[PDB]
Amino acid sequence: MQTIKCVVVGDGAVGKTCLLISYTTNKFPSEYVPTVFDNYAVTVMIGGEPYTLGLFDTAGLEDYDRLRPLSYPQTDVFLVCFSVVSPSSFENVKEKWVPEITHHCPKTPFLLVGTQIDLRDDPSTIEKLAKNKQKPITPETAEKLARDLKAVKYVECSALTQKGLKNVFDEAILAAL
Amino acid sequence: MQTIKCVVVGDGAVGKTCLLISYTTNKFPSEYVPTVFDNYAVTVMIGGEPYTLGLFDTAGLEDYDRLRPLSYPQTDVFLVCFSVVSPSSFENVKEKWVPEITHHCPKTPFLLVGTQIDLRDDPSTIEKLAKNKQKPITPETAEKLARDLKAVKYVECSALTQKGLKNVFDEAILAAL
Amino acid sequence: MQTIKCVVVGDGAVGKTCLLISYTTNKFPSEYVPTVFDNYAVTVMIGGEPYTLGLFDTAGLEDYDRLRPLSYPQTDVFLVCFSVVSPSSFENVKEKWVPEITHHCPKTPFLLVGTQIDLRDDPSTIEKLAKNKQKPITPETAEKLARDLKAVKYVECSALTQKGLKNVFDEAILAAL
Amino acid sequence: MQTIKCVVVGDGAVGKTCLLISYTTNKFPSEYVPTVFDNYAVTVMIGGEPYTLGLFDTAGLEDYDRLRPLSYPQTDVFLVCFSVVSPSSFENVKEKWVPEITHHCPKTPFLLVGTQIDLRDDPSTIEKLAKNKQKPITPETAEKLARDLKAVKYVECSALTQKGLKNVFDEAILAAL
Amino acid sequence: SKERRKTLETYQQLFYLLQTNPLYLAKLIFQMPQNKSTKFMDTVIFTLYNYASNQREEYLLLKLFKTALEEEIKSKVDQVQDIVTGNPTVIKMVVSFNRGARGQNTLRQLLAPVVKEIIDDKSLIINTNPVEVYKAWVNQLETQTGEASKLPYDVTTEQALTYPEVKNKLEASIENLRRVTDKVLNSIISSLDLLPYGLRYIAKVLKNSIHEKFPDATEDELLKIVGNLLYYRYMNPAIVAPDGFDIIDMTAGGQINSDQRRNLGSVAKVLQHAASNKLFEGENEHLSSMNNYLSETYQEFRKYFKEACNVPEPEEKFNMDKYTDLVTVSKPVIYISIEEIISTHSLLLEHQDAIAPEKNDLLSELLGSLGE
Amino acid sequence: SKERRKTLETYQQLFYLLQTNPLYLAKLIFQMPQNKSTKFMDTVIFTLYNYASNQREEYLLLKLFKTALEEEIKSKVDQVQDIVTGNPTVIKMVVSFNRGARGQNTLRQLLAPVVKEIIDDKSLIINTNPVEVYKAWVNQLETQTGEASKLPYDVTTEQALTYPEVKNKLEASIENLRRVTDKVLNSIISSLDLLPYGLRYIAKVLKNSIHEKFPDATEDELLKIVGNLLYYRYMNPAIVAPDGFDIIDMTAGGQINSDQRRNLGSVAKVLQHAASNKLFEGENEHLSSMNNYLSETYQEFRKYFKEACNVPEPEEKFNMDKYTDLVTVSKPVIYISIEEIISTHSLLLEHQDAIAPEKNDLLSELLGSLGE
Ligand SMILES: Nc1nc2c(ncn2[C@@H]2O[C@H](COP(=O)(O)OP(=O)(O)OP(=O)(O)O)[C@@H](O)[C@H]2O)c(=O)[nH]1
Ligand SMILES: Nc1nc2c(ncn2[C@@H]2O[C@H](COP(=O)(O)OP(=O)(O)OP(=O)(O)O)[C@@H](O)[C@H]2O)c(=O)[nH]1
Ligand SMILES: Nc1nc2c(ncn2[C@@H]2O[C@H](COP(=O)(O)OP(=O)(O)OP(=O)(O)O)[C@@H](O)[C@H]2O)c(=O)[nH]1
Ligand SMILES: Nc1nc2c(ncn2[C@@H]2O[C@H](COP(=O)(O)OP(=O)(O)OP(=O)(O)O)[C@@H](O)[C@H]2O)c(=O)[nH]1
Ligand SMILES: [Mg+2]
Ligand SMILES: [Mg+2]
Ligand SMILES: [Mg+2]
Ligand SMILES: [Mg+2]
Repeated sequence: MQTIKCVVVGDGAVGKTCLLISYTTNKFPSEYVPTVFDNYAVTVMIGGEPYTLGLFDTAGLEDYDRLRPLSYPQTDVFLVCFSVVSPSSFENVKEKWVPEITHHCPKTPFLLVGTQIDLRDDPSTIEKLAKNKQKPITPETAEKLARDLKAVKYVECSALTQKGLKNVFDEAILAAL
Repeated sequence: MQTIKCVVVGDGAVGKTCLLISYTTNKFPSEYVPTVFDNYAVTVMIGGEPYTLGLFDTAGLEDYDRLRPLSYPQTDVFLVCFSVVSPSSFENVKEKWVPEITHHCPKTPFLLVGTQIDLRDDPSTIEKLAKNKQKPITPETAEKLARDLKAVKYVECSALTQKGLKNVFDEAILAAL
Repeated sequence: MQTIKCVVVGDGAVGKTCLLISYTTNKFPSEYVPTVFDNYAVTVMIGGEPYTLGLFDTAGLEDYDRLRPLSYPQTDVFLVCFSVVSPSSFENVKEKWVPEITHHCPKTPFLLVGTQIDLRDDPSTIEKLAKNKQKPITPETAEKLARDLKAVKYVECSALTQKGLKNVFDEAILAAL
Repeated sequence: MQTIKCVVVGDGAVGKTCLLISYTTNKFPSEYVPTVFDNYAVTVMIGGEPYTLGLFDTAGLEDYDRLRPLSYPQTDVFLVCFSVVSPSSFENVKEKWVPEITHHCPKTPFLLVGTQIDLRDDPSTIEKLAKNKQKPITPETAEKLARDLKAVKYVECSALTQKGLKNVFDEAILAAL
Repeated sequence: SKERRKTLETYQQLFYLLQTNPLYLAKLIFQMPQNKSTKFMDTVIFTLYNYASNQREEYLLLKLFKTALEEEIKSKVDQVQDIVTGNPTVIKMVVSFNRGARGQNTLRQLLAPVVKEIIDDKSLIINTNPVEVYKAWVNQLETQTGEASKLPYDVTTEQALTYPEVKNKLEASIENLRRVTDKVLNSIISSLDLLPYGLRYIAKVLKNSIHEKFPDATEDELLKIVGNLLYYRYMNPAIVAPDGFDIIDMTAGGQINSDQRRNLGSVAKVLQHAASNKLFEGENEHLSSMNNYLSETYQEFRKYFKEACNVPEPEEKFNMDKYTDLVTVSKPVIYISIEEIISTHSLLLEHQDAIAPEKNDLLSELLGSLGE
Repeated sequence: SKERRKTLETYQQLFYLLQTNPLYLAKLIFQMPQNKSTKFMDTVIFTLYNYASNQREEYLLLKLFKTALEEEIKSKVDQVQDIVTGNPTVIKMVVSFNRGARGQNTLRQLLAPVVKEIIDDKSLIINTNPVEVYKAWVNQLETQTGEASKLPYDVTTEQALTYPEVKNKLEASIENLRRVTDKVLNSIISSLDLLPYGLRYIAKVLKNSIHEKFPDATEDELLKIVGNLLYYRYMNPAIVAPDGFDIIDMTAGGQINSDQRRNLGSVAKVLQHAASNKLFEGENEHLSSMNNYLSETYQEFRKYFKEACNVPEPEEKFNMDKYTDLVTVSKPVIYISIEEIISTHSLLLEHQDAIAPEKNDLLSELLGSLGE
């Protein structure tokens, strides 16, 4: 039974664990705890074949930088995540994440993934961003970054509502071929 | 006339250079000298047609990764190699090689190539693989990997006995055609 | 019973743990283990009074940057250490250590402490330093840095031979009054 | 004539301001208003000699540490104060104050000054310190700290009943002489 | 390992709580004796910045802050003014967390301009202290005059004003000060909407709590407490120490001059009085001319403070329903821990040449995987 | 679960050895199947850099390297050449550790100057491949003349040399190549004394070990093995990829051009051949003019490699007696690990209103006492 290794990396608190748990249990983590590392497994069949989709969650906090690379071997596809409602996380995609995964896995394809899209229309987050003279990252801006950084493509979702959630992993699986 | 670019890659010491020499010069290199980069030229008939096969020999060691791609531009077919009496080399086919050439040449065909098959039927060698609890790779084990990695078709040979040698490049051209 | 709190900080592997252990038990650590945190206590009487000298070992490695400051409150004197046969540790005295302790304890005095002075005449370390176009830090140079960084003064020693070892703490005590 | 620079420092809300007002204007400030920096002038006879005592009132809260030293240049005597019905304040004498003034003014003399002594002999207050398991500081407890910190001599008072107030500044001038 | 076991457990608990339950760590920090909570402040605040980076967790921090402040009020507050004299550690953490949360540029993105204006004026020298001004005059200007200082060196306050010259520098300083101060005050008063929701909300909880316990407290008294939080505690320290609270980036060179300090410090004094509705007098009589300004500034501050509390409940402010109506899961938490090694008795170490520490060599086969 | 623990426990062991016993971790790495040891190489080496920063520790690492290399030889090496074809992981670690240890600037402080020279020459374009040159000639330079490539776009080696013009570019390239190569070679050969002691020592161990097992091996064969370690494995990669092995600072801009790659790569090819005493011929006949240089260069390399092994044993190199004649002790060890939380249900917690949590008090006293 062929396996597909998918690793999720990105700034701390951007929603990496939530999207993984939401996608594999259809539930939402009841609280936040910065992860160290963890890995789940789920079976899918986009090609009549029973593949084992290995999902690897990593730490986003820099405090855990030394440990993070341990999850990178034999990775088939990377999911570089950022919060569409958190600009700083978007910038670190090119300032930290892509550089890191391309340093450890130059040949491995990755997707740029926007998370927390359900907060784009949330009053308080919009107001919060405006007080700082900012606005949610737009699909167009991210899709550009994806092209510049040579990502397979961009995709976004909401672990909360699951809007786009499945498509994210369908693509990941597609890119892992 | 008609030239086919065929690049040979794979773990160091698996025999990439020896197969290229005993094939084009029907001579088996005594001692071992790892290569940096070399080129061979041999015109062979395929389908009653004269073809000039360009053979790009490369370095297997990881410390030469930045250099290897210099041989990849505009390649017709890739010959991913491994020693049938060295599991280690076989593991790297789907671990490093197939992933690398797939990054640089997405739509380029390649074949899987077992080598040193003459040592597979050798006691003093098998007893060495036993003292480490290992078993010579088998045509079946390989052929499975070929189909899994979406190769063109597994093939094997011996640079020493030249057994199956000639057939390798024939399938290579056919794949490039 | 009046107490005196002395905290030792400095680059990893420069000799902080060894000078503390050698001074308090006249034994020498058999192996090297980066410390996380540690604190011993010893009694002395330079003024006919039985004072409790509290000695706190800290982690030199940056990984413990967030944990180390927890040893800083109520410090009477700091010992900023660097290896006289390690120029890079000497430079971090002004790039990292003095800034850190003065950020947490602006009013607390500190001495600059050179360590491993017995290696100043060790052939292999002199040679090693020469291949890198370097030489052991000289007392004069260190004394200058102490003046510029406003240290109480400079002192050096060897935890191995104990040459200067006691004077280091005698001055620390003196400075902690 | 003759002027003496006396700087009053210590934890906020201990009553540093009140003692300075009910002394120079024999009036006890109704409400509480934390100060930034103030100045008072009072000429008093000491040894049959007219002296002008300059009173520098400062901020107690830690967030005003950068500012407080502005009052330290050329001070004759420091008045470290604390509330006898607040252990918290007492702990900070040897924890913050004494250490700060000793950094900026190494060879300057200071006295320890207890305050709000009128509340010590108060039930409703002692029952509060009890519900937190605490006991009002005692003249003995204090005087010990005085000698330990190398003060000039402990003294106490009450801004409300003015009890012992006058004696404070008398010992102060005496100390500056 | 008597004393040593303690220390070990302390760090063990501390870093366990920091990673997995900072809200609870915070709670423990609040109930510790106040002097002792000081050493944990920075490290917990730092972790809360990351923890509270999403609204659901910021919501929980707000609730923690709220119940702790109310817990403090109805438990240690007996005559109002106690929430101020008592120096509750909850307020200290609320104040700090709001300084450098992650809307970050809040105080510097509000006071930097006007503060940078006071620091840059290489000529400004405000000094509301006669004796100091007096001594600063000929007592320091007779330098390029000779005769040293034939005048009475070191004089009182009442007589420093004998010299009209000295009464003039003060006159100007009083003018300067009021000009500079008004600049600051306008930056503040006009930017109420730039204040952090969280800070505003606690100011509300604060007020609504003291008032619930002390109904006999007037709008005036309440707003003076609310002003203590927002002005004297929150932003006044940034005005006096812009270098300490990072309002103005400090490029390696030199720190604030005594003149710059005295300047900024004077503005803070003026504004403190205004917010606390305290006119200058008795000993501060020479500044009485400002009492008119102080009373107008107070009326502005008062309006400001009252409006600060005008804000929704976190449940409403963040649509918490997107969270409370969810089907959650609580998978087991993995965290980074500190461990100690038992330590083999010397008796067995003296003979490790014959005995020999146990070792798992079939471990490199286990190690040879991790993540498949 | 019973599965995540076996794993969690394998991770805790990794963390423990990394901080407490890297020497043993390294050993475990040597015995793992080779493909599997790759994922621990960087992280262990990184740790060894700090661990072996002092001579006593570097001494132990050297002894670890030694016994492991001899372990490898008398156990997996049957016909010499096996220490090379077998790609022993001890050699992989020996090489990496010596690249970025503590004398850091060693290869960059030895190759950077001449490499920086070959990179900077915006006109240098070495290409020892006839068909590639041919196709590059009018088969490409005619993009500024039109009439396209009226010639056989894509020919063979032999006939690519039919065009005296193409034979000329090659001629020059061979001149350029020999010139840049000699610059590289001289930097290396004249700087044998700048090589790291540890690297020279292992080359010595390596040589004396193969010789001990294969007495019939000649000085020439032995030195080719030693040259494999010092040249093909240690520095040749830094010449070919100075950007990868940090020989030249890469300021945010652009990476090496294909032309710079082909240039550095060509030097590496000529030097490999020389170090391995292999003359150009059969298919590489067009470069045969260099065979005279190759044979002189080999003689220089051969002399270099032999001298490389000319070094004392570590016991003597570092006066290790200063650490044996000494009273030692072993204090308790603390370390950083991973741990999973059981997650149990608390009976009392729901009743803190009635029972006052004795946990909050203990935990607060504990935390409160941290330090002194
Ligand atoms: N509204 C909304 N909030 C989300 C969403 N995903 C995550 N969050 C919030 O963000 C918080 C943190 O998300 P996590 O996935 O745990 O953070 P992470 O990416 O794992 O970060 P680290 O583990 O520290 O690297 C969650 O607890 C939620 O409060 C989302 O899709 N919608
Ligand atoms: N017995 C036997 N040995 C072989 C065979 N092919 C190669 N070898 C040996 O394997 C060792 C290395 O052969 P090479 O061809 O130089 O290896 P390579 O693939 O060029 O390795 P690199 O140049 O380092 O990437 C030498 O001993 C070769 O003689 C074979 O078919 N049979
Ligand atoms: N020759 C010599 N070697 C020393 C001396 N002091 C320390 N060393 C060597 O340096 C090694 C590490 O010293 P430690 O004191 O353990 O390092 P540290 O300063 O505690 O570093 P961390 O605990 O990681 O922050 C010791 O194990 C010895 O090998 C010395 O005075 N002379
Ligand atoms: N009952 C009583 N209260 C006092 C006494 N002295 C001061 N207080 C009260 O303590 C509180 C603060 O007094 P302040 O003098 O302002 O305290 P402080 O030391 O000036 O504090 P800062 O100026 O903020 O550093 C007010 O309620 C004062 O009335 C006293 O002797 N008896
Ligand atoms: Mg995560
Ligand atoms: Mg080869
Ligand atoms: Mg240490
Ligand atoms: Mg005051």
